[PDB]
This record gives sequence, structure tokens and C-alpha cells, in this order.
Amino acid sequence: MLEKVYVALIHYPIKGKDGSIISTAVTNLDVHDIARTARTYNLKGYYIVTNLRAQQDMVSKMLKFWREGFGSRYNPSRAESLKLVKLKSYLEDVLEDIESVEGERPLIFFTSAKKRENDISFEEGRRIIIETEKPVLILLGTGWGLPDEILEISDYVLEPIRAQSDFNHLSVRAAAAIIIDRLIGENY
Amino acid sequence: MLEKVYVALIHYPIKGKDGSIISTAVTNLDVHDIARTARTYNLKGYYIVTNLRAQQDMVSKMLKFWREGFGSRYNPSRAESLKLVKLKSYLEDVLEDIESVEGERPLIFFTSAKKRENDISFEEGRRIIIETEKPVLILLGTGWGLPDEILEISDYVLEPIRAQSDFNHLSVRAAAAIIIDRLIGENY
Ligand SMILES: C[S@@+](CC[C@H](N)C(=O)[O-])C[C@H]1O[C@@H](n2cnc3c(N)ncnc32)[C@H](O)[C@@H]1O
Ligand SMILES: C[S@@+](CC[C@H](N)C(=O)[O-])C[C@H]1O[C@@H](n2cnc3c(N)ncnc32)[C@H](O)[C@@H]1O
Repeated sequence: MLEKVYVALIHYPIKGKDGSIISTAVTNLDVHDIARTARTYNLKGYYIVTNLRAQQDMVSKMLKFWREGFGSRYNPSRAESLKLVKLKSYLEDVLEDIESVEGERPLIFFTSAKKRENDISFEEGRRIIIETEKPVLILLGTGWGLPDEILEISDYVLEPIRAQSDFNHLSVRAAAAIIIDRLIGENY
Repeated sequence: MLEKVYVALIHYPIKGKDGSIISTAVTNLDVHDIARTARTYNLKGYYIVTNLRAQQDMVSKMLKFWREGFGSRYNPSRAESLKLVKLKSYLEDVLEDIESVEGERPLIFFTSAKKRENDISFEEGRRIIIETEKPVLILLGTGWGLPDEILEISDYVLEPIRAQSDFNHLSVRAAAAIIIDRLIGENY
């Protein structure tokens, strides 16, 4: 059900340009942007996943500015949307947290512009979320996309958005928005 | 039809916090982000509308870096998506440009998180785009939203995304993504 859906923005492990594994910087706008989308569709949590202590520090400081500091008193909803945000160092820590919260490890939905074998449609994904009592975790990449090691542990790969177009390389913010709208939509 | 749809990001006239009319800075990521969304869904053009010469200069320089300069040789598709981008000083200049291109002034679709009287659903909007031979222009706001003077000249107001939610204050990048997916979707 729609009150048990999570999203995670992955910064490590991430594919580099030579796809080697890299660890990306967190772009500040990604935190605010995807938090607002998650909040709008009543998702349970938004995880920012990064093993870079400099990034963890920047995100933590930013979070308390907007959640506790001056920022929390001149927005309203920066802070409302940002309450959903949790920082974690690794995907495994995300999985462990959801298991603690939900009593159960989540179904993992891999996302990619690049067509994979054995994927599901968004209609098929919506059906799963409707019919399941399991928590669902939507994974979003940075850099040059989510790596094979994460693909290997994903339960489902959602088909690419606009797979038959001549161009479908969306930002992660635009992709997240569309993915969440297709899966949750105007259902309350 | 889907090969005659435009999007414009409005920075002036825009509602300020006291909603007074203000002129907003163009956030660089908005140019790249919404260009990719427009390109993915095969929209005809993406207008960046700003009457601030400092903003027009920053955007122009950025455009040629990615379209002509070094940027054009180490992406592929930054430059592909950015080809859709046109800078204009005023909404009127956008309308005038589309009239020159299409032989006809466009139908204007106003967008807002805030519920208005006399709006259309996305289903109703999709129908218009399917059945029309007129160009369509989707307007997106910055700051605290599109002002009444722009509302007054809009042919249609699309209903808010997630109007019945307790929170629907999306970023313009996330909103644009969802609006475009709802109107165009997986239609080729
Ligand atoms: C490759 S990353 C980096 C993209 C870009 N450089 C940016 O500024 O965000 C984009 C991420 O968004 C998601 N994404 C982008 N396009 C998508 C599509 N067409 N279908 C499904 N997911 C997509 C995937 O999760 C992907 O890992
Ligand atoms: C008010 S502006 C500024 C929002 C935010 N400060 C940002 O960083 O983008 C957001 C714009 O995105 C569009 N928008 C946002 N939420 C929307 C919604 N729920 N339904 C339709 N359009 C929306 C509107 O065009 C609006 O003018």
C-alpha cells in the first residue's frame, strides 16, 4: 500500500564514466527536490545514501538548518518535506533500517533509462504496490547510473521511462517525479 | 499533435513572497533538467524567459559552452537536449516566436499547485493536445508561482498535480516532468 513506499538516491556504489565504481557528490537540490516529490505522494521515507563523510556532513548541516535552524522559520514546507529525509552510508544500511521499521526487508525496484532483460512495466509495478503488504524501495542512481552489483540484488527492474523514444536521459529529479507519479498517481 | 508542444520557464513577471511582481534568477540546473525532459518527450522547444540581462548572459554563455564549446565534446546529450532551448526576454516574445514558427499563436496552459476555479484535468488537457492542430505552450513558474496577469491571458489552467494531497508543493523540474508525462506519456 501507498503508505509503505520508500525512495533512495544512491551516490555509492555508482557507475563512473568508464563505469568503474565511483562515489558521487550529493547535489544539494536533489535533497530538497526529491523530498518534495516524496512528500507530495505521501511516501514514507527518502534516503540519501553516501559513504563520503564530507557529503554526510554537508547534508546533515543542511538538514538541521532547514529542520531546526533559521531555515525552519522562513520556509514551511522546506522543513515539512525534509522531515522524510534520512542519511545512510550504504544501501545495506537503508535495507537494515526499513527492516527495523517495517519488520521486513523491502522489495527493491531498480530504475534505469537503459533497457534491461526481464523488467516490469509501470502498470505491473503499480499492481505490486497495490497488492503487497511488503515495504517497497525505489532506487535512483547518480553519475552514470546504478551498477550491476545493485542490479543483482534488485527484486524488480522497472522498464525505462520513454524506452521507445530517441532520447530518454532524464535527470534523476525528473525521473523520480515520473516514476512516483506512474506508481502512485492520484490515488489516496 | 505531440510534435507541436512547447514549454516555457517563466522568471518574469513572477510572484514574490509578498506577491508583488519580482524577477527571479535562472537556476542553472533548471535549464539542463527541463531541456532533458522536453527532449525525452519530443517537445518542439523550451523557452527560458527572463528580462534580467545578467541572467540572459549567464544562460547564453552556458548554452554555447555546451552547444559549441568544450562541453559539446564531452557530453552528447547535454548538447542534444540543449538544442531545444531558446532564450527570450518576455512571454510576449515567446508567443511572437511560436506564431512566426507555427503561423499561429499557441494555446496557453497555466500550471499551479494552487487550485483555481475553471481548470481542466490532465485527461482533458491530453484530449486537447490530441485533437488540436494549434501549437500548445505549457507555462511553468518560479519564485512563488505564475502571477494573475499571466493567469488572465492563459487559455487553460491545468488542475494541480496531487490537488487532494496534504502537500503538493513540487519543484518546477518535478512538476514539469509529471505534467509532460501526463500530457504526452508513452505516445509516439
Ligand atoms: C544516470 S543518473 C544521472 C543523470 C543526470 N546526469 C542528472 O543530472 O541527474 C539518472 C538517474 O535517474 C534515473 N533515470 C534517468 N532516466 C530514466 C529513465 N528514462 N527511466 C527510468 N529511470 C531514469 C535512473 O535512476 C538514473 O540512475
Ligand atoms: C512556485 S514555483 C517554485 C517551487 C520551488 N521553490 C522550486 O524550487 O522549484 C513551482 C512551479 O512548478 C509548478 N508546480 C509546482 N507544483 C505543482 C503542482 N502541484 N501542480 C502543477 N504545477 C506545479 C508550477 O508551474 C509552479 O509555478
